[PDB]
Amino acid sequence: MNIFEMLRIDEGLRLKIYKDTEGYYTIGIGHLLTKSPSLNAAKSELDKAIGRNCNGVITKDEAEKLFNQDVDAAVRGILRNAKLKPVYDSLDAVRRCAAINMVFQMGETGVAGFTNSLRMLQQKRWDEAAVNLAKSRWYNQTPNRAKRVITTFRTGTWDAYKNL
Ligand SMILES: CC[C@@H](C)c1ccccc1
Repeated sequence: MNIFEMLRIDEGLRLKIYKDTEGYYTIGIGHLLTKSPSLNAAKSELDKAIGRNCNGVITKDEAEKLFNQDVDAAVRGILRNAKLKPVYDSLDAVRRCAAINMVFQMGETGVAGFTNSLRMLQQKRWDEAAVNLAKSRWYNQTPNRAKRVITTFRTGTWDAYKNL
């Protein structure tokens, strides 16, 4: 397992514009197009992202290219953030994937309220961190995915993903 396989499991793959769990227009492997209610706005974002007139549909190669870009952006986001970088650097490779997963899903913004979880992770208090992470809108709104990510932080193994 690696971060691409993990996020592919969590995000799925769809080649036509769809609405994500929050109701936002998305495509490919969890590529958010816009939070605007306008499908036309989403189509325009898609054409800009891909560099051609897509009419709301892309190829698998194009989906995977956006995915590479999005994973890269998530990692860069972590490295540029003074609150996240030190915790990320303290983690082993498997737990780093769990961190990237969260940032991919919620952004640096959506992770703002996780100060206490960040501290517990930095302290390697894995069970405590796991309990804290579940006390979140994140956990309540996407509990199956959150449980997988939290298990990954708790154990430092891929046990939650190995079966899929
Ligand atoms: C706890 C928030 C998540 C995005 C994280 C965890 C450890 C290091 C960086 C980010």
